[PDB]
Amino acid sequence: SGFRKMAFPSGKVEGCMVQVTCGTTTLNGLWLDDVVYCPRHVICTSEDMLNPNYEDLLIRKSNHNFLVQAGNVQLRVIGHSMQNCVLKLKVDTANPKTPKYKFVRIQPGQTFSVLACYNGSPSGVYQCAMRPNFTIKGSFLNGSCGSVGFNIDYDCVSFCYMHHMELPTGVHAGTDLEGNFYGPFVDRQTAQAAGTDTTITVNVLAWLYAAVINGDRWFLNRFTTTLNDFNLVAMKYNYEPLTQDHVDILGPLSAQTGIAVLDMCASLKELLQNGMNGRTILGSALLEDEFTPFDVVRQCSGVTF
Amino acid sequence: SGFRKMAFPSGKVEGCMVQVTCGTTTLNGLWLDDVVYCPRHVICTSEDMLNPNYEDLLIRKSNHNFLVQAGNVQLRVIGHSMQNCVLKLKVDTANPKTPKYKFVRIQPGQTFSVLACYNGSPSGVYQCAMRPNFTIKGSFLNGSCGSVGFNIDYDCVSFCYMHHMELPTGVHAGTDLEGNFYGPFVDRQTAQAAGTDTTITVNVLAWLYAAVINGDRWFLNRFTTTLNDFNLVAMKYNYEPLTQDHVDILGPLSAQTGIAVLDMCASLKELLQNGMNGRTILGSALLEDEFTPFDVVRQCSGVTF
Ligand SMILES: CNC(=O)CN1Cc2ccc(Cl)cc2[C@@]2(CCN(c3cncc4c3CCCC4)C2=O)C1
Ligand SMILES: CNC(=O)CN1Cc2ccc(Cl)cc2[C@@]2(CCN(c3cncc4c3CCCC4)C2=O)C1
Ligand SMILES: [Cl-]
Repeated sequence: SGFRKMAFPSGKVEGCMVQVTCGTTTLNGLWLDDVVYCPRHVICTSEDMLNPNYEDLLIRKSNHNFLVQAGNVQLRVIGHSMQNCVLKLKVDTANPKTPKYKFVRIQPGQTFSVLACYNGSPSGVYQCAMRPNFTIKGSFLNGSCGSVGFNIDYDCVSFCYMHHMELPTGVHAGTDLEGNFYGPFVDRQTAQAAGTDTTITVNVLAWLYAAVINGDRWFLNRFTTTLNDFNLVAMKYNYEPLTQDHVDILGPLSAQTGIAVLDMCASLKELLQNGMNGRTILGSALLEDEFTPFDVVRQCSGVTF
Repeated sequence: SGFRKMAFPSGKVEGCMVQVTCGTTTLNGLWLDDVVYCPRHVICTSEDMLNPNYEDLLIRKSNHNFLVQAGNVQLRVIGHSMQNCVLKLKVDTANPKTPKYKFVRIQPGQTFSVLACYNGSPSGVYQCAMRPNFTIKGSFLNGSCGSVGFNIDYDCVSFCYMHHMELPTGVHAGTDLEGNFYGPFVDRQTAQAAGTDTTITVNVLAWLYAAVINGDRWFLNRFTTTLNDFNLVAMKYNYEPLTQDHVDILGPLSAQTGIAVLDMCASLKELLQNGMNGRTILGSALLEDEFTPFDVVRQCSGVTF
């Protein structure tokens, strides 16, 4: 029993974290085989950030202008190239701790673990989700850029996020490991803001199924709803539309508990229209949306890595 | 910016997890140097739990009755002894991945990271606190026994918890790494139950200081309180008594924000009386008590917004 926001074991990623320093800027890099991946803004000063021409800033740099430190060992940069908003530093040493890995681009609603780093040294691990507005609600201070997000499937690390910046509301924006931003953000000091966010409906439903699995059943009722009527209600509370794909994905949880997806949608409709009335679900007074259907199944089954 | 329940990077602990098998029982062990530490109930059957005589069950076992597996390698047991509720298995191989470590017994209110494991393989990492009633609100299924709790201040791992059991309310009980239980719990299937739990007051105060540091003051008021009057109010809400030690410990957070401890106590009294009135503090609609003053200082910016 129990239900916690659980992150993946971070060891396979800790062995890839390095410090990258170019000029007066210092941030984190991901060292996989003989390449170190880091945000391209490592080549920028504060004034450059206002309107940077990255290709022009990069051409003026040599390999010895980049200082890469892995623990207390200095790695030698022997090549450099840019791919979208990510700088790729070719180093003379392959990482002996390189795990089996893939670079994957995630969709909004999907969760991942973040290994927060400062000066190439990991400080903490936490779980979060890609919001519908493509921002993440992370915990990052200055020096955290280059921190990565990932998931694990058996022995393989799927790197999905690299930290680049913080928006005015305190939320975070970054890229996949190919340097493509999530959301309409650009890597420069210009007016940028998170769009209006919505609640990840399929994730709230998965967390309601987790509450039922753990013994919390007060919100269940005799009623059902159509998918269209549920979406008409959800749209009014800034909840994401629930699709037939979402109902299919909730199937295993609908089978383990004996509660149909539309049966559970009628419970969420009542919670949206009445609130919790002084009660909690899994120790929370808010409807939680940062656990996917897969996270619920994995935590209520004991999947190992 | 941001504030998350953050766990320590688990890599140093992942390299110590092994599988211990005795007869038909299989659980987790912690391999440090040439010793594997695991719960002594690994030598018990389900019937043995009603009234186990551990000394009598242990004397009938030889070294080769214990199967220790580290990854896909079988370790050889060359000695066994019992220390309180833990079994210590002397193995012929020292763990080459043994980190710098200490065994520390924690007090109620203190937090730690848990690396949940099944069959010697880590599955997830989450943060939690030793409750005032000496239980933890973990997430553990059958096969998780022997999973450990730890802190990693500097490069040293301080092991503080080993998982042994789940109580009727779904909370968890275990020992320090010397085999001494936290709480009046026994590794016997008795009518033991978790005592009435209370809120960790010093931790709620620390989290209110974190909210102020992150730029939020809506909950503050122009009032102050004596320590005794605050405790008379707090105990009516099942909050732990706040001691002068707790006041001293909150000093740095009080200095960084300019808000006196007894003035933050007055905001807490008012929040208990009024609720949040549709507002949240650091993304939560409940008063959070699983962040110590030390965790807030570790995570938050040294500069108040
Ligand atoms: C909040 N941002 C700023 O004050 C200026 N920022 C311009 C800027 C412009 C484009 C890009 Cl791609 C990055 C950046 C910076 C680089 C570092 N960074 C950042 C990242 N994570 C967390 C925190 C920060 C800044 C201090 C608060 C915590 C940014 O957003 C800095
Ligand atoms: C709920 N308790 C039981 O079913 C019987 N349990 C008596 C018992 C009595 C004393 C001791 Cl020290 C151990 C134990 C067991 C050993 C394993 N275990 C356990 C541990 N963590 C999580 C979960 C469990 C059981 C299934 C639910 C998840 C226990 O409590 C077994
Ligand atoms: Cl302590």
